[PDB]
Amino acid sequence: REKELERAIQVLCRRRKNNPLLVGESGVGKTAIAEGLAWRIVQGDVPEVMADCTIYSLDIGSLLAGTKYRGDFEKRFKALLKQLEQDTNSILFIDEIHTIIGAGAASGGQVDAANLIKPLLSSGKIRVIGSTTYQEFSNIFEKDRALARRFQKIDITEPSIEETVQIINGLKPKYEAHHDVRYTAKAVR
Amino acid sequence: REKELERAIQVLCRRRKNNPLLVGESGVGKTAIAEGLAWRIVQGDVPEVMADCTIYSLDIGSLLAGTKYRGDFEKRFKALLKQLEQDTNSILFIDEIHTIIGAGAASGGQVDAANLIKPLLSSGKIRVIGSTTYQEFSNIFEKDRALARRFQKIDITEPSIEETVQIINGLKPKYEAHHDVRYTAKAVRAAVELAVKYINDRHLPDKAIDVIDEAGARARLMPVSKRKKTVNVADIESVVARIARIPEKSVSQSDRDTLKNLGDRLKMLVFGQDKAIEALTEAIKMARAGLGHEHKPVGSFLFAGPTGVGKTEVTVQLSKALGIELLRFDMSEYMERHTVSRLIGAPPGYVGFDQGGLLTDAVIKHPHAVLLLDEIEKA
Amino acid sequence: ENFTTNLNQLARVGGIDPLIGREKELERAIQVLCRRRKNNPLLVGESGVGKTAIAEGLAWRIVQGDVPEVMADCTIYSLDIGSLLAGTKYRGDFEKRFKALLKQLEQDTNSILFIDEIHTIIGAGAASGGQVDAANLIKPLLSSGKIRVIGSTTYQEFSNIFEKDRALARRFQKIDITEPSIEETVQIINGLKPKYEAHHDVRYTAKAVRAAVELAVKYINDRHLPDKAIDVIDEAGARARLMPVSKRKKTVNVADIESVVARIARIPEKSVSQSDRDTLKNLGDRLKMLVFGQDKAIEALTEAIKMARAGLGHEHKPVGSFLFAGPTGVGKTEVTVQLSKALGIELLRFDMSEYMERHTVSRLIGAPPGYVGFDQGGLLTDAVIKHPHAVLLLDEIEKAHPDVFNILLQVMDNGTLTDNNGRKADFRNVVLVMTTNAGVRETERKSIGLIHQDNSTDAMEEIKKIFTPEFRNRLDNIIWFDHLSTDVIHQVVDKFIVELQVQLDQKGVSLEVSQEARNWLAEKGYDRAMGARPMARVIQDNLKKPLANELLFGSLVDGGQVTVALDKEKNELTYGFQSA
Amino acid sequence: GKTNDWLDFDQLAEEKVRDALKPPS
Ligand SMILES: Nc1ncnc2c1ncn2[C@@H]1O[C@H](COP(=O)(O)OP(=O)(O)OP(O)(O)=S)[C@@H](O)[C@H]1O
Ligand SMILES: Nc1ncnc2c1ncn2[C@@H]1O[C@H](COP(=O)(O)OP(=O)(O)OP(O)(O)=S)[C@@H](O)[C@H]1O
Ligand SMILES: Nc1ncnc2c1ncn2[C@@H]1O[C@H](COP(=O)(O)OP(=O)(O)OP(O)(O)=S)[C@@H](O)[C@H]1O
Ligand SMILES: Nc1ncnc2c1ncn2[C@@H]1O[C@H](COP(=O)(O)OP(=O)(O)OP(O)(O)=S)[C@@H](O)[C@H]1O
Ligand SMILES: [Mg+2]
Ligand SMILES: [Mg+2]
Ligand SMILES: [Mg+2]
Ligand SMILES: [Mg+2]
Ligand SMILES: [Mg+2]
Repeated sequence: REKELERAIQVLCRRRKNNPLLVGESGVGKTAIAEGLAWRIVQGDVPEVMADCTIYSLDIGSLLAGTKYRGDFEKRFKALLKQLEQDTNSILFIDEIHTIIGAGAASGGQVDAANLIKPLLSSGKIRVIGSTTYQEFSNIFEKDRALARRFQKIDITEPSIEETVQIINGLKPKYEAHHDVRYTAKAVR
Repeated sequence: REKELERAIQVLCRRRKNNPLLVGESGVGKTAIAEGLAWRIVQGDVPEVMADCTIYSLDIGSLLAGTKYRGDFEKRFKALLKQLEQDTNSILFIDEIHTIIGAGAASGGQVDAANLIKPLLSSGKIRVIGSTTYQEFSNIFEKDRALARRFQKIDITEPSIEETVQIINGLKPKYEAHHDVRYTAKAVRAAVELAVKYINDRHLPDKAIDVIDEAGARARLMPVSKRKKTVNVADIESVVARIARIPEKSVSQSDRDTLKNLGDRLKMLVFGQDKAIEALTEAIKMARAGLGHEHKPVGSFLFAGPTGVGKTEVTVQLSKALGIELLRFDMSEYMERHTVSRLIGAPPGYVGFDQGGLLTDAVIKHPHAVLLLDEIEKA
Repeated sequence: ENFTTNLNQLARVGGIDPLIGREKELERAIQVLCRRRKNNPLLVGESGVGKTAIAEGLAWRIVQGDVPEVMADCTIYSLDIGSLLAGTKYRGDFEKRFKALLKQLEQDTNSILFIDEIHTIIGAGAASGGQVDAANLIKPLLSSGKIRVIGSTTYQEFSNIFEKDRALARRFQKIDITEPSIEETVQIINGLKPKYEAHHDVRYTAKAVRAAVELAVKYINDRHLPDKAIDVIDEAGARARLMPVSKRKKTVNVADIESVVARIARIPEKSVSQSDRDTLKNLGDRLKMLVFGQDKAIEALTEAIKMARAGLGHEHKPVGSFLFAGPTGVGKTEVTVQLSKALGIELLRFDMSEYMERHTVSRLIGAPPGYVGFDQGGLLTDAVIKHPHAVLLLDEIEKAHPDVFNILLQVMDNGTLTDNNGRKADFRNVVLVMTTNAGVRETERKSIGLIHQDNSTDAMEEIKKIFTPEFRNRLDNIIWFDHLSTDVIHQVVDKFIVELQVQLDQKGVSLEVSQEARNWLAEKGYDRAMGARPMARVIQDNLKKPLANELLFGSLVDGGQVTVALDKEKNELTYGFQSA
Repeated sequence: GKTNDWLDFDQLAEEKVRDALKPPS
């Protein structure tokens, strides 16, 4: 996934709207791309500009837990963007970006994560990594034309047979250690 | 944006309901005119009626951070309105103004930012600038007639191709300093011209600026010194092809040999039918050469013949030779007239509105692909 | 203490606009206030009609002394819920202040309270485990007729919110504040002139005031009469104030009013500028250089657009509603696209072949309330509202269900269309052009007889059988596109060659074709029954195909020049690949 | 022949609520 990561890094260096959006089918590795950039950074296989940067995985449940009182969600979410803005070396990764459309809306509550992150992406102060499926990108994410304009769609294609066998070999050590068995090379093919 | 800006000034100098609302599609530049109204004021290229005026952008999220207590939101919101009214010179720019229609409503009460501000707007003591998309304004803002009546809608349309080139020219120093690159005049023109032709899901000012910012980052990443510090036209073409998921304008050396031997490779797999192979290869060659149809597919052929002569096989083998997806659509299932819904989805308000059209979704997912409609006559 | 504002004091310092007219509505409110029980007047009406004006005009009149002596010198208190609810975090704080104000009101016994947008008091102070809300607190006092209050709610906010609470609704008297007449609005603006005149330091003429109310009513249809006329007058004053950059200050005439009304309604400005006048002058000639032949179609379009700009348009109908019929390959859908380009207006293209199902109408105007697609809205209605000045192209209209032709009826007869959200779409400035292929089989088919016949009439009868008489009686014209002539084909061939040269210029390649070779291409590809489309296939096989093999692998990889000439002995084109 | 019926799909409105509390003392 050299080309996908390369385009993602190119987008993350943009002056404005530096928010790569990983769109693909179900099974294709989208979260891995966002969650693999972290592994690449610690190992050192990343450009100098993308070095010394930490990727933060945002969970919606934890953010919307115990926020019945008015303004509890806004406080938590604004504090996150504040701490993330003063860092300048942090990238927020949302596994399901389609879920911020109605995260905080209570009753005609257009004030939500979707309408609150817009001034931040347009100003190019933070970097956000997204991930969503085609079935949910077109029918939920694409409906908010403003939010979809701040995210640069990065289509992910199903790897070929030759590409997939290399992936299996890279994951073989962890899988071999769990089951305590050794998979033959012929078996992977 | 002199015409659009002038209208905003006229509304601001009104006696009552002096709130210029800025409606437009996403990316047209609604927020640019609001934030830009302050940039002009510092330089001084504005009338003296608005000179010395201040603008304050409102952050609805921060205002609702600590308002859990009863009458906590109203207190701070009313304080801001008092400051604006007593200042008599500042302006409140509420971006995404469609969000104040339910702000600070905890219980089933209709007391919100919109109701609170409504009397002040009707008196003209404060001046407010809004910004809302067409869908948002028509679906959320315009539903409140009282609040809509206090704002003067100012529709702004995307600029002309020539006009957007000047916008990028003015923004060149900012983007050039960030990426430490220089943009050629031809590059800016190509970005505008090529983005309009291929990118059809965004607007001209924003999409054109997206090609210029993406290309600048690519150049910086490249380690070669000669390409770095400069952005040629070829760089812009590659970036546009990437965003649109279409073949690059300039044919790669790898693809130049594939097209040359595409006919021979197909002939070995499927013998005879030289006319069919020639038509497909020639059409593809014209499309990659760039002298293709301005707004029509690479080719729209109708294979007719006996059974087992190679009609389906040649099409199936063309995708493998070019390494592209094959959109196989069996038309026998579309014998009935009502089956058309499957291709383009059901209309709004029906059970299948969410599913969408199979053909449209498949094509969008795989724009560069071979679409095979087998047994179309049966449909 | 600081929650209610004395409107009498505000009215005495000149801070309340004067109330002109509305004597009938004023007396009804006053009569209600003089009752024994249920003496609370509730002014209900649309937004912009003047509800708040009447509630504030009462105090203005009381100061002047023109009201009946039954309630002379009464003090009207305007309650702002924002100040009352603010700073009531502690338990019982909102009830202490709210009950304090009511206690003061009863002690006076000669004061009336005015609550603008009174629907908001339902749940104003309520909270989890809430002790009481503002609505319940006032219920005792209202039932016992102790204190008289004045409410103001819109019709939308009087059913979903106020009608629900029958208890409070019973203690109020609904008053339908209908919008005034066109004549009554003129009087209202005459009395209000000094205030606006002093602010902008401008003077409005008598004709200008009348023209505003008249032009606003027939162009602005998203606002009420006492709200849009004042906007035209107010906006005209600010333009007049800022216009004297060189001290060119004069009286505000009717011309200034027309200009502001145009921007508000986004209709083309009257008294078209010389720059725009030149565009319409050579619009026909400019179109004739891109679409050859079919002069009757270009003339109808250009003349319709001219009449609408010159003022001699239709009252409430689109600029034009033309049904472009004829054989294939002719400039039916092309002339429409070129028209939008020359005029510089947005082209609204609608492929009517996707509306074959009778229930696809929901996509055009939106799904009704309560359905999944209500939020999406209608494509046609929203597209028109976004671009009121556009060209609406309906291609393959005959390929749609017969029920999609009934929507266009009101679009052509009334110039309006109502979507699911109740919004009105204005088609008065859209150039409606519908292209059809009705009876194309007939034209391709030849008659069974010694003498061949013209099937133009045969295709007209099919149109009559598809479109009902009412649909065909509201179309400005039905234009028939005649087959392309041989002379036209030569012009069409040059047009396609020019397009080829533009594509080559992007690659640094040039091409030159002699008139001898151009004539040869016309004969091979000319087909009267198939129009100009076959000419694009011949060019592809004879010019684009050889060039493509050279561009990818040959002398044109990095630019070049080509010369195309025919060989008379072999009657075949010769391609010369100069290199570069 | 036969008539092809069409089944409309209804949408229901459900909205969350938040509670603004008042300290007792
Ligand atoms: N004349 C202009 N000057 C500067 N920037 C412009 C101009 N026109 C368009 N833009 C673009 O506007 C961007 C800033 O965001 P805007 O386009 O103003 O957002 P917006 O359209 O108000 O957003 P929403 O989401 O639709 S409310 C800039 O980065 C430019 O790409
Ligand atoms: N010209 C050919 N060369 C090689 N194999 C061929 C050729 N024509 C047919 N075949 C073989 O026949 C099968 C392909 O038949 P198809 O091309 O799919 O038939 P078809 O034209 O779709 O038939 P219909 O639907 O009855 S008109 C495969 O098994 C091919 O290997
Ligand atoms: N009869 C009238 N005499 C004088 N001015 C009037 C009259 N009716 C309306 N106006 C003016 O029309 C404008 C709008 O009327 P208002 O009464 O202020 O509206 P409103 O009832 O507050 O509107 P909402 O908030 O949308 S329900 C103001 O400038 C009024 O002073
Ligand atoms: N009179 C003409 N002059 C120049 N080009 C023309 C003319 N008529 C048709 N063309 C070309 O023919 C092609 C098709 O034009 P259209 O306007 O789509 O034809 P049409 O007759 O409306 O098509 P259908 O399929 O019958 S609806 C385009 O490339 C046009 O530029
Ligand atoms: Mg995932
Ligand atoms: Mg914006
Ligand atoms: Mg087949
Ligand atoms: Mg009012
Ligand atoms: Mg057509």
